[PDB]
Parts: sequence; C-alpha cells; structure tokens
Amino acid sequence: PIMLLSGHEGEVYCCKFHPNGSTLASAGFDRLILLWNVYGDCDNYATLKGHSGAVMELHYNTDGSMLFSASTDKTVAVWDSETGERVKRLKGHTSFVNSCYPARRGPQLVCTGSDDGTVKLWDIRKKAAIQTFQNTYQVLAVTFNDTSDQIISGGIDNDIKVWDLRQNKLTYTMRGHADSVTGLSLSSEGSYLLSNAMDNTVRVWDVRPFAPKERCVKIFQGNVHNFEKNLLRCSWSPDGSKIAAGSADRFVYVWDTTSRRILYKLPGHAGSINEVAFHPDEPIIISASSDKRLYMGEI
Amino acid sequence: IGVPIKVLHEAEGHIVTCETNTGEVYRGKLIEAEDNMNCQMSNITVTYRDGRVAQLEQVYIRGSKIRFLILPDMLKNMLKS
Amino acid sequence: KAHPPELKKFMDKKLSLKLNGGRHVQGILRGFDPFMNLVIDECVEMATSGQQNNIGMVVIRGNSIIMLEALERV
Amino acid sequence: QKEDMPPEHVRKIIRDHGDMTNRKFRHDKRVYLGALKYMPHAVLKLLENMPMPWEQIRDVPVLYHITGAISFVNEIPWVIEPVYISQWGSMWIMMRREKRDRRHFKRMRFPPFDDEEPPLDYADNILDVEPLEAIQLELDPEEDAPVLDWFYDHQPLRDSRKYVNGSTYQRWQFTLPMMSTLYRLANQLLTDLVDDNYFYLFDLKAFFTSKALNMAIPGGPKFEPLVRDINKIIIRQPIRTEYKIAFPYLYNNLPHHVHLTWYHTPNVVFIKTEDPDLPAFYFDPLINPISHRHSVKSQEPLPDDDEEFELPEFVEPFLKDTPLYTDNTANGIALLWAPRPFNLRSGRTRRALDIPLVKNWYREHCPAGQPVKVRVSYQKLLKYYVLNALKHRPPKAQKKRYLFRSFKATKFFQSTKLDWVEVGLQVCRQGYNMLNLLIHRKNLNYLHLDYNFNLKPVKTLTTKERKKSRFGNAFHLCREVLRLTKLVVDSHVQYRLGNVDAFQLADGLQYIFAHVGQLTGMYRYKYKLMRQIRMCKDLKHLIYYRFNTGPVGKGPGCGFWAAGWRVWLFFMRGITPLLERWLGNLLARQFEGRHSK
Amino acid sequence: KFTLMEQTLPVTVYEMDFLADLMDNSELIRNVTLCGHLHHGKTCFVDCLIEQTHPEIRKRYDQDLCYTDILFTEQERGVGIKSTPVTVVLPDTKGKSYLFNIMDTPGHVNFSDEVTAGLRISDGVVLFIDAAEGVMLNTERLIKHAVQERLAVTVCINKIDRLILELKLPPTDAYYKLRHIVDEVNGLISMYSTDENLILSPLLGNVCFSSSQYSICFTLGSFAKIYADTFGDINYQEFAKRLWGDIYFNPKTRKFTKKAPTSSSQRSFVEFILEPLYKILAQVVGDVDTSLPRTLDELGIHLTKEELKLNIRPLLRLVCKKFFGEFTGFVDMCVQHIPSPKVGAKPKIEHTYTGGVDSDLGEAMSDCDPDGPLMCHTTKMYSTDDGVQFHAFGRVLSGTIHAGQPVKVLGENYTLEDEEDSQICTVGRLWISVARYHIEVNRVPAGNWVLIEGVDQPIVKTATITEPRGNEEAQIFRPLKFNTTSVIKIAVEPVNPSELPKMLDGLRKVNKSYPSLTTKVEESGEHVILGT
Amino acid sequence: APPDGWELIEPTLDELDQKMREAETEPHEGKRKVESLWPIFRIHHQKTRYIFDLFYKRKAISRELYEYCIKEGYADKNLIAKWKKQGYENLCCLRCIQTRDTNFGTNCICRVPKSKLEVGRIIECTHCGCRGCS
Amino acid sequence: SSKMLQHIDYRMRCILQDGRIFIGTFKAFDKHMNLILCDCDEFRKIKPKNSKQAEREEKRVLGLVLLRGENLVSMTVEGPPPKD
RNA sequence: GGUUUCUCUUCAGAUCGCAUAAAUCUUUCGCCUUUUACUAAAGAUUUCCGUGGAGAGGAACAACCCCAAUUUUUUGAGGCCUUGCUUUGGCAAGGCUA
Ligand SMILES: Nc1nc2c(ncn2[C@@H]2O[C@H](COP(=O)(O)OP(=O)(O)OP(=O)(O)O)[C@@H](O)[C@H]2O)c(=O)[nH]1
Ligand SMILES: [Mg+2]
Repeated sequence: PIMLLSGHEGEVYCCKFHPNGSTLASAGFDRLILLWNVYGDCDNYATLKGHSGAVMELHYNTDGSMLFSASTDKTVAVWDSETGERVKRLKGHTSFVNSCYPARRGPQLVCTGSDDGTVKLWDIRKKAAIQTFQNTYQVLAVTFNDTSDQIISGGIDNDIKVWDLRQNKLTYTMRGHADSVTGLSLSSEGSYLLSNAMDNTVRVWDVRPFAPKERCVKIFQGNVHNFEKNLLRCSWSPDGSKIAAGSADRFVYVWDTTSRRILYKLPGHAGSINEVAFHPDEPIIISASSDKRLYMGEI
Repeated sequence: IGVPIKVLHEAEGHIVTCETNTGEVYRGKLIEAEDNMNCQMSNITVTYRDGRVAQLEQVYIRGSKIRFLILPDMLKNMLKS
Repeated sequence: KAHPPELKKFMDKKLSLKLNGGRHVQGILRGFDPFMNLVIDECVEMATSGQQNNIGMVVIRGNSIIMLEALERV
Repeated sequence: QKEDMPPEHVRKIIRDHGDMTNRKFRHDKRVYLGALKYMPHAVLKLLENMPMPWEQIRDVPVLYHITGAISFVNEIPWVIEPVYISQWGSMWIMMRREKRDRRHFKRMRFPPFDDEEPPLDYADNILDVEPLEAIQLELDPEEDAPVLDWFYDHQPLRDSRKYVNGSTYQRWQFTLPMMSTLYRLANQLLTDLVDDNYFYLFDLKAFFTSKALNMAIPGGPKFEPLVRDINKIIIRQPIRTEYKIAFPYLYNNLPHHVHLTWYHTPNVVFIKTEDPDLPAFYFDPLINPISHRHSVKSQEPLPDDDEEFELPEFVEPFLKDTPLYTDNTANGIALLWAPRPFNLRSGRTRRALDIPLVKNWYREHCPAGQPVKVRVSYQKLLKYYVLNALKHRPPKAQKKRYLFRSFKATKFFQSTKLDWVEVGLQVCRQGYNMLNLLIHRKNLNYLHLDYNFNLKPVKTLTTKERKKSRFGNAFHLCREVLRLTKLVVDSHVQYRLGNVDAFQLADGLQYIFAHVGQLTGMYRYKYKLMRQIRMCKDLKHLIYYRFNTGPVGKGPGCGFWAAGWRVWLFFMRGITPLLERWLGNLLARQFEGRHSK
Repeated sequence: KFTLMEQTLPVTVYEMDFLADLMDNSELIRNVTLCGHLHHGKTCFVDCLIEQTHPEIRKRYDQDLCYTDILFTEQERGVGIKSTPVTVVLPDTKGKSYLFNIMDTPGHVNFSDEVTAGLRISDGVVLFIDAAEGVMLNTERLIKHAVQERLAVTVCINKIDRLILELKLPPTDAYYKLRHIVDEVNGLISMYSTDENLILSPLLGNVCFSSSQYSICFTLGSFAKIYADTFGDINYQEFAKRLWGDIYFNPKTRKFTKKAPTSSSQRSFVEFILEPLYKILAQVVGDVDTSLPRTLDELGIHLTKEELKLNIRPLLRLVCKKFFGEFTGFVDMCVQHIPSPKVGAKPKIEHTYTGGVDSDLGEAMSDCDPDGPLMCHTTKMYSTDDGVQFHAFGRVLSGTIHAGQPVKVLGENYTLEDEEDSQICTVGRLWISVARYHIEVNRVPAGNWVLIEGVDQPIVKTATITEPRGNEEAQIFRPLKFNTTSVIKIAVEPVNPSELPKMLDGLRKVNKSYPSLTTKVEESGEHVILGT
Repeated sequence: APPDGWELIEPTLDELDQKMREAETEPHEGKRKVESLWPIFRIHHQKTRYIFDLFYKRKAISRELYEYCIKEGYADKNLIAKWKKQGYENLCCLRCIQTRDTNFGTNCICRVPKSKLEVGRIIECTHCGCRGCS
Repeated sequence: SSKMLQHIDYRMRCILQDGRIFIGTFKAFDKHMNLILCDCDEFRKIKPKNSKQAEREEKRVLGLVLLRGENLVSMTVEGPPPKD
C-alpha cells in the first residue's frame, strides 16, 4: 500500500520524516508546511505559515521538536513542531536560502547555504550569522558533520567542500562530480556522505580521521536529471543498507549501498522527483516529486 | 473570561456536584453560579468525607473554597476552542 | 470587575454557616460586602461539642467564609 | 473569449448588402435566406431592450453574422428594482406634466417614411445628430442627493463595488436615504397599503372560490362555470353573495374548490410626515388624548429608605451620549412601511419586464364613480390577473439550455457595439431584405412588399397568379410583427432625428402599444391575439384616467409605454417559438421541397 | 396532509435527560395559558420565544413564521383559531431554567373555547395587549374568565413599536398610553375579582414590556439587570422599584426624588426605558449608513459586515436580540406570579375536582406527588397529520402515567353510584408537546401536561383517567363551563343520504375536536350543529 | 466627460473615428467581403494601438486618461492586453490569433515567422489584410 | 502560548494541589489554570504503570471534571485523544 | 488562503419564478353552411421566458512601570500527644500550645 496523499498543489521539494516514525513535514513552492500523521488514516493535522517564499528545505532536529525551514524569501525560519508556531527567523542571507542542516547530538548549531555564494553558520540564540564561507559560486547544499566541527557543502563548482570550523580554512575538497552538485547527506554513523550530481553520478564519500584521500567509495548510476534544473537531495537507509534518490525520470531509484545494485526502480510519479525520505524504524519510503503528490511506499 | 467559568454558568438547570475544600460532596440542580463560582443553589444533598450525611432545601457555596465540580453528561456533546 | 455578592436573596433571613476551623454559627443575614464579608446579626455559635454562645451581631470572615445555608425556605 | 470587432465592421458589411441585388455577392442571397429563419429571435431580442427614455441613447452588444446575414441583440435587461420603479415614478410625473403644459399635443405622424423612401443609415444621419436631451425630470439636489448623481444612467450601478455584485449588475444593495428618495420618486406608482384588509373578498382565495362556484363580486372578475321548503325559512335580511364568498362553506350549499376567507390583518395606524420640523416622534393631532383613568392606583411593599441602600457609581443610561432621534429618521420609519421595492436594502436583480408599476390601482377595489368603460377595464385586469394568479405551477422540469451562447460560440457570428436605433434600422432593413428575398426566391416578380410591410401587387393577379399569391399565417405574422418593429423603431428614429420631441416620442410609443390593432393586423391571422388587444385598450383607458385628472384632459399626450410594451413582449415570448417552428417548416418546404408522398 | 408535524427533533439548546429531570422536579413547572385579544401578539410572541429557544429558527426577514399555529387552515385564515400546546425551558436573570408549559391560545371570539380548554389545564395566564388598540373584547372577557376560573393573571403590553414608529409619540405620551393600559387592566380585574388584590403594577413585576415582531421582552427588573450588566455595580430590585412612578431623577446628587427637581425634567422610566427604546428604534430605522456603527459601538454591540447590509427589519430584530439578550423578563415576571402546579392545584381541585377538595384523592391531588393514584384530566384533543385519529390532551393531577398500562376512563355524566358511564382501555403512548413535534416519554408525573394515544374513542368532550384497580372514590373533574353559549345553528344534509353514517362519524369527530361544538339530531331526522 | 489631457488626444481619436465613418460607409461592389471589412478592422487596430501605446509605450496618457479611453471605447482592451503578452507583440487583431475563426484550425498567415514563410511570401491576413505580425 | 492547547483534546493526568491524579481528555486551559476534562477518571490510591497486582484502583469516575486554578498542581500527558 | 469577473460540464423546483408567456391533445359549449380559426369550460401534457443547486476551468484585485487578606509564582492551615479502628503500617476524634 503505497499510500498516495494529495494536497500539496505545488512542487514538493522537501518531504522529511520524523526520526521517531510518526509524522511528516512536507513543503515546496506551496509556501506551506503540511504536517502529516503516519498512522491512523495518514491525516495531516496542521499547516504552518510565515514563509512568504517557497519552503526550499524542511528538516527536523535530532529531537524532532524544531522544524528548520529554509525558504527562498532569504529566510531560515524555525517552527515549533507541537503547535505550528514560528519561533524565530535566521535572516541575513542576501540571496535565496537554499540548504540547512542541524548539528547532531550537539547544542543546536545550524548550517545554511544560499545563492549569494555564502555558507552561513547559525547559533540560534544570537539572531545573526557567526561564520560565512563565500565559496566563489552559489551554494546549493550544506550538511554538518556528527563531530559538529566540519561542514560539507555541494555547489555548482563540481567540488564538495569540507571546512573545519576552527581553522576557518578549507580542509577537504572532493572532486568527481562533473556537473552542479545538488544535494548532500551524511550517514547516521557519520562515516559516509551520499551526494547527488546533475551529471547523474551518485557518490559516497567517507569522512574519517584517517582517509584514503580519494573518497570515491561507491558510485551509483541512474539518478536521471534533465532540463528542469531542480535541486536534488538524497537519503540513506536507517541502518545504512539502502540509498534512495529522487531524479527527473518520473521514477525513484533505490540502490543497495553495499553491492551498488539498483534494488528498486519505483514508479508512481509523473513528474521530476524532488525528495525521497527513509522511514526511521521500518523499510518505508516517502516520495515527493514535481507531480506534487506524496507516496508512503512500503517495501 | 473563562471557558470553565462559562461551562459552569451554563451548568444551571442541570445537576451539579461540588467537592469542597473540606472534601464534602453535594448534589443539586444548579440555579446560578457567578464568575467567582459562588454557587447559590437549592436542594443540596451533601455527604461528608467520613460517611456522614446532610441535606438542605437551599445552599450557598463560596468560590475559592470549591474542590471540584461534576455535572451531568449533557455537556459532553462548545468544541471550537 | 468588583462583582457584588449575591446574598440579597439570603438577605433579611437567618442562616447556619460554617467558617473555617470547625466554626459553626447561625444568625440573621442583614448585609454583606463586595469581598462577601457579611455582618449578620443574632450570631449563635454551636461549637463542635455543642456549646451554645449567642454573641450578638458580628461580621463573617469572607476569606474564611466556608459555607452558609439558609435556615428556612426561600 | 470572442474579442470585439468595430461597429464600422457591421455598418460596412450591411451597407455593402443594402440591396442583395448587386451581382458581385451572388451567394449572400441564399445566405440571408438561411439567415431569415432566426429573425423571430432577432425581433424579440431587439425589441426586448427598449432604450429607456430617461436617457437619450443606448449602445449595446449584439450578435451579428460575419456575413451580416442577421443581427440579434445579445444582452439581458437587468435593473435594480427600486431604481426601476423610481425612474418610472419620475416618468409618470414628467409626462403627466408635459401634457399638463403642452397646449396642443401634436402626436407622432405615424409611419413617417414613404413606402419607397429607403431606410436611413445611422452613419448617414443618426451617427451625427444630437441626442435631443431626454425626458429627465429634475431631482431636488439636497434631499435627492442620495440618488442625484447616478439615477438616470442606463445600467446605473453595474460598476459599483458598493451597490451591485459586478458587471453582471446582479445582486443590489443600497443605503436608506437613497431608499427614501426612490420611494419619493415612485410615490405616484405606489399603493399606500400596509394591510391585507383591502382584498378581503378580492384576493386569490375568494376569487378562485368565486370561479369554481360561478359567483361574482361587485368590482371583481367574472368567469365561466368549471362544470355548469318554502314555508320554514326565517328572513330578516338577505343571505347574500358576498356572504357566500366570505363564509363560503355555510350559506353556500355544495362547495367545490372553495377557499378559506376571513384573513384579518390588524387595521394599521399610519400617520404621514408632512412638514419637517415636527420631530419624528410627536403626538400627531389626529391621535386622541390618552386620559389614563381608573380607580385607586395600588400599593406595593416598595423599598422604603432609611433601612439601607446605595450604589457605587459608574452607572449611566444605556444610551446617554446618543440623542433620541435623527433628521432622516422619519424617512427611515417610512422605510419600515413602504411597498416592497422600497422596504428593503438588499436583494437580487430582475428583468425590466417583470415589474408591474401599475398593478394595484387596477387591483384597487371600488374606484366608485368612473365611467363603466374604465371600470370594466379594471375588472378585465382583475380577470386576467386572477387567471395568472390561479395558473402558476412551478416549472416542474428544467434544462438550462443556452442558445445565443451556442450561436456566438461559432466563427460565423460575431458581436459589436453600435446604437440601439442603428440596430433597429438595420433590423427593418434586413427584414424587408429577407422578405423580398423570399418573394423573388418564389419567383414573384408579380408581387412586392414595401418597407412598411404592405404586400403590394403589380397587377390584378390571374387565377394561378393570385392563387399562388396566398401566404401562410407564418409569413403574414412575421411580416406584421416586423411592421410593429418598423413602427416603434422608426418612432424612436424620429425622436433621435429630432423631429418630434422626447415626450412626443413617449406618447407615440404608447400610441403604438395601445393601437397596434389599428396598425399591424395580426389578429386576422391569429384570432386569439384579441385577448391582448383587450388588455391594450384597457390599460390605455386606465392610464388616460389617472393621467387626465389634473390640468390635462381627453387629449393626445399620455406618455406611458411600460405596460403595453411589457405585455406585448409577453405575447412575443409565447409566439416566437411557435413562429420559428412554422418558419422551419415553410423553409424546409421551400428548399427541400414539399414532401412528395 | 392537513398539519405541519415533523419527526426530526431539531437543534435544541437544552438536553433530553434534563427535560425528563425537570418533569421529575415538580417545582420549576409553570403551566400558563397565553391568551390575548384578536391579533395582540400571542403566536408572533411565542415565535420570538421559540426563535430564541432554538438556534436554527429565525424570522425569515419578510414575514414572521408562526411556529405555534398548527393547521393549513390557520396559516391561510390569518387569525387565531385554536389553543396550541408548546413546551419550553426558560432561564431567568439568575439563569435558572424553568419548565414553562405554554398554551398559546387564540384571540378570536369564535375560539374562546380552546382558550378555556387551555385555562382548565393551567395554573397561570398571560394576557397579550396591543399597545395601540386599547382594552378590547377578549381582553375583558378572558381576564374575567381567568379571574372567576381562579387563574393567576399576568400582563404583557406588546406592540409598542406601534407606538414608536406608527403613532410616534413623545416618551411621556407613550408612557401616558402605558399607564392607560396597565391601570385599565388592573381596574378591570379589581372589578371582576374578589378581595384578592390582583392589581398588576410592574413595580410588583406582573407586567412585561415587549415587541414581538421586533424581538423585545423585558420587565423593569430585567432592564435593571441589563444596566447592572453594563455597569456591574447597580442593584436589580431597588433600581427597578425606582423605574416606575411619578418619581424624578436628580443627577446633581445622583439620587431619585419623588418631587420634580426642576419644571422641565423627565421621570426615571421616561428617561431610562422609554428614552432608549425610542432612541434605538429611530437610530436603527432612519440613519443607518452615517453614524450607526458609532451607535453600535457605544452600545458595545458587534455586527458583521453581513449583518450591517441587512434590511431595516432584519437589523432591528437582530439588534434587539443583541441588546436584550435572553428573553428573561417574561419568565422572571411569570415565575414571580404564576404558581407552580403545587401551588396551583388547590384552586384547581377546588373549582375542578367534583369528588371534593379535602378527601383521599382530593388531598393526593393537592400534594400532587408522582406516587398518588393516577389522575389525568383530559379537556383537549389534537388530531394526527391525516386527521384520522385524535390524541387526548390534558395534564396530570395525581400520580404518574406510564405507557403500556390499562386505564379506566370516566366521562362527564359518570358518577360513583351509577358505574354506568365508564370505559376500559390501554393507553398507547405518551408525548410532551411542541407545536410541530412531540417528544415521546415513558413516565410522566403530576405537575406537567400530557398527550396520550388511544383513549379518544370513549371521549365526548372532557374526561378523567384513573387506573381500573383500586380507588373507588374518584369523581370526574367538573366539565368546562364556557364564556359563551351555543346560539348559532347549522342544518346539514349530504347529497348522498346513504353515506349518512360517514357524515355522522364526521360530526362526531368535530364534536370531539371543537370543544364548544354541539350536535343535534332534529325531530325530522336532520343533522344540525349548534355553535357560536 | 473624460479626464484632463483629453483635448490633445481627442483630435486624433475623432479623426480615426471619421476614418471609421468612411470605412463604414464604403460599399463592397466587386470587392472581397474581407477586403470590404479589413479597412474597418485595421483602422480600429490603429486607434487601439494609438491609445495603448500612449498608455504603455509613451505613458503620456496616464492610468486615468487611458482607462477613460478603455471604458468609453477609444482603446481596444483585448488588443492592449494581448500585446501585453510575449509572442503577441505586433498582432493586427485578435481573430488573427484566436482559433475560433480557423477552418484548418490554424491562426492567421499574418503571424507566421519570417523563417517559416517563403522568401518573398507576402504575409496576408484573411481577416485584416496585414503584412506580417510576428 | 500553546502551553495547554497543544495537548488540548489529548488525554493527560494532572495531579491536584490536594493530590488526586485526574486523567482525562483536556477540555480547556485557562489563564488562572481553569481546567476541564471529559471522560474523566481520578486516582487516589495509586497511579498504575504496569502494576501487576493492581493498576486501576482507588479510581473515581468524574466524567466531566471541571477544576479551577487554585487546586492545580502538576500536569503530564497520559492519554491519546478519543476519536469521538 | 480572501474578494471579484468570465468559461465549461453535472444536477435540481409537489406550492415559485410575490414574474407570467405558447402549443398539443382529450373531454363539454356555442359561433352555425365547410375546413379552419375560434368559442369558453375541464383534464392533462408538452414547449418557451427565466431559476435553482454542484463542480470544473481561466482572468482581474486587497495578501503573504508597579501589586496580590475567596479561587494558583509572598499566604501566619504550625507542631505534639491521649483515645480509639487497623495484621503493623496507617486512619477517625479532642486537647494543648507560643
Ligand atoms: N407592528 C407590529 N406588529 C406585530 C408585532 N408583533 C406581532 N405583530 C403582528 O400583529 C399581527 C397579530 O398576530 P399575532 O401576533 O399572531 O396576534 P395573536 O395575539 O397571536 O392573535 P391570534 O393568534 O390571531 O388570536 C401579526 O400579523 C403579527 O405579525 C409587533 O411587535 N409590532
Ligand atoms: Mg397567536
């Protein structure tokens, strides 16, 4: 039962699963945050408003009490998951706010990326930015490390950039994407980062203190992109076994992180696919695409 | 203005039971309960916490000294809040 | 704001009232205050053991006014 | 959406096709023959949008063939009902006065253009001439300011974010001073009745009682029958007919379809405001002294003082800053008892034809001292009125078909915007076009038609010639209602040509709507039309009565062509369907041939 | 189809278990005969009452719907014809809901019989007087009727908007008409009555000022409480007891004097009630677009942009609801004067119960407990929708009626010694009346009205119902003696003399349904009917 | 009447309306039925373009005067809003782009691109006689 | 501002300033802590969290339980809202 | 999300549409040559001028400093004991305080 929920009338760029496995936060160009149940009748309770632009990225904190919401209104707002209020806004970005990620296990640190070329770090209690890495080009995806000391950002510069907070200097650069790097995601062990490329070559790069210096650990082929110029982000399995990717080919791809085989090429969408999230406790896949409809597939 | 005080104001004409600061339970058809919950009612049947009984054709109940108020199930069916 | 005590109905009549601390009296309610503190004449107190002390008119502690009930019909 | 085309487009193509006798076309002839059939819809839709002469000129959207083959008027006449009745009260006053003042009322000289005098082009004259400023009767600026600025506009409040829904002109809402002003302007076409104690015996119930019992009331209508001991009687005063109508079960043996009379509305006290000073709530002279009088008052155990009482002070009366009354409150109170078009503030829009501004003076009971002629007029109106009272079922079934929608949905027809009177002149032009087309199609070089719709024979036709010269009531009826159009539209053509007057125009149009039976001839083809012929003469008589009451007398000039026009378009509403069927049939005969078998 | 009976029970403000509660209660009951002169406001007023009671019934803004009058004949005839049973629960300014059993009676002459039929089953009565007509026929005759049938009398002066928008007087002159009506009413009672002082003065609180087409109902006390709602700190009884009389109000001391302070000053009532009602009616009828938002905010009243755009009558009825709130003044005055069946039964058993007031059954009815013998008194009947069958209508005087039981029914001419005028039946069902629909119950104690199926066959006009087992000392309550006498006559004959049993049956049905109708079978075998 | 700035655009507008009178009063003896009415459509297009370009091109006639010309029908609202779209800049009229008047279901030849109309093909609108409006 | 209306309509066990643990569906919060609970139970002897010997005892049925703010002590979430 | 203007499809008027047109038959009546046309009644049945209800699709236009003596962040309800009841725990009463 793939469970097609409708109600998002615009391109749903973000559909994010609560790590407890009970609720969903979905948003896109709709500018609204729909908060859905997973049990019962899969009913959405609240809609969160206050972003005047497209909600470019929904995310949950590791507790799942704060909903980070990056939107093209040059804003990274915070929502209280319980009530649907906006708590504060992280403003200061002077171009479209593209990407945001929460520090894991740590005191709340936020990493954000925008089209002014800046990667901006946020400590929510300061109502302003602390450190800013102008790469040279626009920023499209940004993610934390589990140690909360290094930032992995993917942009259109074909280079996935790892900066260390303390040196404020570029420590690592991963080459191997031949087109704009659209979306990144670090694994739950912190050990490998799954990265998408419009050139359609999915790359897994391991971050360890001691490294082989060429982190092209596993290469998948199949995440098919085309003209729509959509930002594409990817997902890891709860136990790291599967790798899920939206594309533009009207299907969702699922590869085995280990044998790299295409375990699943899944239909259901008619448009370009924007995000596919992993159910934290069971083998369930949440798919939102340019068809603007959401699938709760179970496999 | 209180939603519970409003439900209490509505409670007139129906059965109302009052647990007091001392812990006695009185039942009767509520007439008029003000905003300060001063319940001036009639035909109250009050049982004390040890088991003793008492009844009056009328009764007054000070507000700040009310322990609890239980009404008939007529209310369970204002939900907009 | 400044609500009035609704005791004119019990007014001009006699009532048996318990005030806090096991105190029980009976007397003719002739008035009150916005704090509900009522001066009711002919106060006869019946102690828990049965002692009967008619003290005359007195006020009733409003903070400590536990509950009064009219001694007659409406 | 179909974007609009210039009015010069239509004027241009129809000027090319003024006569479909230049060889160059050679096809627009058969084209127009096909086009002919739908003229009865073009006729009804053209007439059913009268320019409303509290204005001068109206331009409208029309549905016209890309080959000019035909032209219908594509617009539905919605008006705010109080606006309607108010303008028509203004017109009553204005024409009342204009015959009151015009020493000798020259009437229109009817059909004023020769049988061979070709019709005028709007572009030729009426494109150019001035509007001959209209009937308009002046508002008192201070008291009529509510309605002063927008009253005599054509579709008054179509573009009013405050008053009507939108360009649909649907769903009006007003302000109460404007309501009192409209009440004032229409005061002459408004009954002053507040209760139903007038029509006790004169209402639907008792009149259907009378119909089925074959009973008659003094000032009431008459009808057919639905079907067709002496010693011991105690007699002091007679058991009467109106008694058998007011208590129709008792003194009436054997009741059938008998209604329940005695509805008793409390006799309402209403006192009119005359002069302003007179605060709205003041003991009028007509009311009688109260004089509260009886025995000793009584005692109560009233709360004597010296025991105790006193209030902590915030209190003031529930309205203290507010004065008791306002200056327009008298008019606002009249807005508590006015006729329905002036008792309200909000409602929905209706058509120009379903508003009987004249209904209840001929619903009035006992005018008592008229000539029997106009008395019978009133009774005839109660006759037809009780008929359409008794005869309203619900629609009982419904399809919401759209026909001009379907037409304009095609490439072949277009819309534009020209002058209503240009539409009318082109209507008569194309109509005679099609008719002479039909003739010369039937090869009748031995017959012709004028422009005023008289079929003229070139010679005394032979056996076979005059034999074939016979036409069916379809052809004749189209011809003669087209002549009704020639008459009315050419009357407005004369007023716009500036050659009689605005008020002379209105009296001449009422002359039409009262004397068509003297002008067209259709009864001869359809003898049922004489019922509407009656209604015509009846309402002419009645409005001559209520017109020629003051300084005007039995002369020419009563301008009232609301009602006659209205019932006329009722008649047309019934007939254009049937007419179209007959047209379809004749046309099929004329092209596909008579069915051989 | 002849009536308006519905089966879906529409939206209520109260609850059904609580209605059974109030029927169990036996103190908050007041059974009233709501009567008035011809077209004085009875059913339009009860329309206001039911319009308040149920959230989904409002006026239709063009004609006021008559919820109460149940007949196509009546809705077409436009006049009062039959008493109507209605059952409502109504709170006072205290908020104490009250079990009011209304008999909205006709104000017409030819139908005084149903007014008597609701009187015989009643404890209190409420006379509706038009402010603009004065004291008229049925006003007089029905007041005397309630007096000598020993009913508590209450006054409602309705249709004062007839004074404020039709007669349009000064407030002093409307108050002149007001004391005219109230003093004339009190005088007519004091003529018709014995030493019992039923003089109705609103300081005592037996008069309701109302406007039933425009949704106004209140007494001096109720207006005092609306004041003490605006400014909390004023007192109900002693402000209202200075709200009637020739007393003036001096605001340099802020104190009411019984002497006029100046030559030009206005009495307390004139400036406190007959001032602001003229104010509201005027400002709402005449000057809507200019300053009426200011007037509504100065009133604290809030209307939508949907409500402001409304017509003048929707606006005034709506604002009067907004302003007077709940129609508590009527019920305050009635509970103030109308005895509850306990304190209404002793005069009822006195004038009514033939068997004797002081006796076994007499005293069981005097105490009126739900556990005495069954004594039900049936003096009205109401047919079904098709009209084919009747339901017997009365109240309980002793005991409790339960459906499923058999009853002995005893009629007009029955006495104990004869035992020859009786019948035995089973009662079918039990209802609590509302004009268009009934709530069918199981056990009905004394102190409330009753509608019962199945015993209409041995009814002629009036009967009593007891259980067959026990209580061989009961007499039937006195039959009803009417305000008029049958002098008018009709001679009837079917076109088909063979259907004559059917026309006979029909004359029997109307002799049961119309309480003042008499049938005679004349000396030549003709059918004749004696009416009025 | 209209708002200020009227008397400067009233002369040229009434002149285009006199051209409208001539193009209404001309006969179609021996001419194509579309060649009889394409002058009418074209002069209407010229007046439309005058008022519309005064609105959006020159802004010499403000929102007020342009809206007055719109309501009173000296400006083609449909043609203005149509040139207010991409690809519909130089349109002769709206029938030339509306499918409703198309037998082969294709828009007027007045709108074929200069790359897809033959070298030297005179673009010929069947409704207005235009010479190319892409 | 959602401190009550977030779990409003949910089941919760609130311990009173006297000590009774009233578990019910929250009917409304208040500025004074004026609380109402529908389908209400109250506990006196024990609050069961997997109590094998007993878990539902010293339990009084309240149903509609309306308490003020003076007798308000502490709140916790105990129940999921009834689908009624 | 709100208002407004249009487009297209679906469905609904046992009192509605405070408006009121036309035909058909099929029964009675007369105009009184014939067919008509009618008559002027009925019964019904159709059609037309409007309408309602639901949706669908597009365009325009507003938008995203001092306080707590009856109901909780000053509340002085404090303690002990004797008796009793309880398997003990625990619980009921009064008294004394300072
Ligand atoms: N002007 C005005 N008319 C009212 C008012 N209340 C009722 N009416 C009208 O007065 C007429 C009297 O009818 P009812 O109100 O039913 O009078 P009634 O007392 O019930 O008289 P019956 O039932 O006929 O015996 C009705 O048409 C009402 O609409 C009012 O407050 N003001
Ligand atoms: Mg009535």
